[PDB]
Amino acid sequence: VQLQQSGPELVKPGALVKISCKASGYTFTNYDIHWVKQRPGQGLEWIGWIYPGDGSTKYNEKFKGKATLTADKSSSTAYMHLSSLTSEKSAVYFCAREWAYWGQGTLVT
Amino acid sequence: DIQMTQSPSSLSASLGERVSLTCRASQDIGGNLYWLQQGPDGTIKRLIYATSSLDSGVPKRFSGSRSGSDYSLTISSLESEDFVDYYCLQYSSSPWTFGGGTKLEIK
Amino acid sequence: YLKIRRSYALVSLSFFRKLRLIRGETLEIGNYSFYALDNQNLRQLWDWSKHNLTITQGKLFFHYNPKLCLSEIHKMEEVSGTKGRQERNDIALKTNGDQASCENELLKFSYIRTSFDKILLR
Repeated sequence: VQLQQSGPELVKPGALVKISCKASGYTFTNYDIHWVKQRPGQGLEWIGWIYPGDGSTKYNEKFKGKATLTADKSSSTAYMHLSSLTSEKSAVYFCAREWAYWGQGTLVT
Repeated sequence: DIQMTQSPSSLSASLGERVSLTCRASQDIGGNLYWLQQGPDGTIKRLIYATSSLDSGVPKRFSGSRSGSDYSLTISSLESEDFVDYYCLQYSSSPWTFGGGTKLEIK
Repeated sequence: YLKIRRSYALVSLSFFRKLRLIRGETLEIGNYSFYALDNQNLRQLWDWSKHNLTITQGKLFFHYNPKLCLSEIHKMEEVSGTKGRQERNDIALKTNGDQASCENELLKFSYIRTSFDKILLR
């Protein structure tokens, strides 16, 4: 089982960036993909989830307008777009298949 | 939101020592707690599910326990690879929340 | 006396919600005041955490209750006063609970997810 994420992701302020998470070694459609943010030198925040089967999502109120979650069942790859980026500095984002298995992380600068 | 209070935020210990980290739940979370380990490369791995159940492949020196609203992770005999970061996470209620983390450092 | 026999349909005797006393002023041949025979789905007598039942006189009989654990029967003896200092109760060791594994192990939930209309569990 592998959640293989994207990035380095260098982006200009006011732009949007789309980070991927290609799943393998299991049936994509049967599990949830959860996304978590880590602001360096600090803890982990839960962003929200997606159910690839339905396309149903739930977000953390904090991240509601910021993050947008998407899955492409044809490629078994999940995405997260961040929007209107400003003085966020850098943060590392992780997707995880219902917490037992996590992806390696993607740094957005 | 359930607040998970992780203590100590940092701990110095030596090889072969037994250590415990704690997460106190602001509301009852039953047995719904995970213990996560983060490597210096950033890789996150789950060590314990449902408070006390060890994941496949995890060395038996790792154990999870509960007493009142205190959920503990215990490493019975520290190895050099264990001096990393640890995080608890509650999945008992809708906003999933994490402890603040514990960095385990060599004495 | 109270006799439950060939009651294939019953899983519990809890429907006798208010039953607190069996006097045993009359008994089934063999001096039984409570008799349970060949009840293929019986898994519960009463919930002995809540229910109290007293049996003044007579013995217990349990045979061919495959889904009924001996712990439930032993709890009943305790509750009812069919006390082990006194005389016997023809209780089979081999034909009560033989088709039941009683509670034994614990499965724990590794994952829980709510939606307004759905619940996903592991």
